[PDB]
Amino acid sequence: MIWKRHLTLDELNATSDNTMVAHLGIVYTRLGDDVLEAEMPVDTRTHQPFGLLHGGASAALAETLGSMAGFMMTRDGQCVVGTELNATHHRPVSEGKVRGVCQPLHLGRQNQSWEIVVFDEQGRRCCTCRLGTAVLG
Amino acid sequence: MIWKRHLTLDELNATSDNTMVAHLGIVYTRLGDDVLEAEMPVDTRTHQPFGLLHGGASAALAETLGSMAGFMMTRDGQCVVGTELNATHHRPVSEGKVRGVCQPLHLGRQNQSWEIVVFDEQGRRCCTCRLGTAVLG
Ligand SMILES: CC(C)(COP(=O)(O)OP(=O)(O)OC[C@H]1O[C@@H](n2cnc3c(N)ncnc32)[C@H](O)[C@@H]1OP(=O)(O)O)[C@@H](O)C(=O)NCCC(=O)NCCSCC(=O)c1ccc(O)cc1O
Ligand SMILES: CC(C)(COP(=O)(O)OP(=O)(O)OC[C@H]1O[C@@H](n2cnc3c(N)ncnc32)[C@H](O)[C@@H]1OP(=O)(O)O)[C@@H](O)C(=O)NCCC(=O)NCCSCC(=O)c1ccc(O)cc1O
Repeated sequence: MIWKRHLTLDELNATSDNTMVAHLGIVYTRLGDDVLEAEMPVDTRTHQPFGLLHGGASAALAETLGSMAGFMMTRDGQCVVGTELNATHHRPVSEGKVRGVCQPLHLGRQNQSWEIVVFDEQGRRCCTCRLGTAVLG
Repeated sequence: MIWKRHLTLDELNATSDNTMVAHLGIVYTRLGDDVLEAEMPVDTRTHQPFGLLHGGASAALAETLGSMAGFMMTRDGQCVVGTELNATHHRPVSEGKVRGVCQPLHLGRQNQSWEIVVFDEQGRRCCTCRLGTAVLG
């Protein structure tokens, strides 16, 4: 696979401890050869004042996924940090939960780029994001 | 002021009820003639696994501010939605609060562009964001 670090879903959902990831109901749901996935609830934790999925929640979901993916691409003595994020909101989400699908675009030695697409519970694309990360040391 | 809607901090902080805005502990601290500002905690609620401020938290604060600012430029009936978000993470923050400052770059009839700068307690710029919005109809 692509990953340098080999971790289980249980282990991934364990780093979440008392952070924003956990705080937002984000759960890592799949780890494939070259893809990381997570789901996140659409309720009062992730709402904006009109009752729709807060665009900021999709963003945070994307930075989470890209960073964790970045982390699993590093050797034992390295850190990975999100440096650059962008996101396009195509469709509102009023109900259910969303799934984020993160895949590599560029896996460099000093920095990387990740794609994260966010789907609603009908598999409809609602948000496209890209995260650039920095590998340190 | 420039806002179509004459609201108050109290009015603004009331909209946060039962949303992601309240969940992240974000509170609007300044409503100026042409500036909106909110503060957000850097604690477990907004941390990432290294005990630093989660980049997605800064993003969520930015989208909150830009959207709220954008609503306040709408005549009754109209709605405002965030469409494009970008964010550059310049500096880590680990404790205290951060402050988001939102100002208009371009106020058009169907499209708006907002700048949100996020500062740490020393007043250093930690994150720069831009939010595109859509007015309808
Ligand atoms: C590391 C850089 C990218 C480059 O550094 P630069 O170009 O040389 O800039 P300078 O070094 O010259 O000065 C900067 C200041 O920073 C300090 N510092 C210094 N060196 C280092 C270092 N090696 N490492 C760290 N800090 C360093 C110094 O105090 C220095 O201050 P000054 O003394 O100069 O006043 C830097 O811009 C940065 O840390 N951005 C923060 C982005 C961020 O936090 N994003 C969100 C969090 S990560 C994603 C996430 O949420 C996530 C992760 C995992 C997961 O599973 C799930 C998740 O969701
Ligand atoms: C409004 C657009 C910008 C126009 O694009 P377009 O040219 O019209 O494209 P289409 O019409 O062809 O798309 C059609 C499909 O999507 C729909 N559709 C369209 N209009 C509506 C509608 N009014 N209602 C429902 N659906 C609509 C239809 O369902 C339709 O279904 P289909 O027929 O396809 O089956 C659009 O890109 C959009 O809504 N993006 C979502 C952004 C977002 O969710 N941001 C995050 C939340 S807001 C910020 C925030 O967090 C925040 C705010 C305030 C605050 O105080 C604090 C805060 O933090």
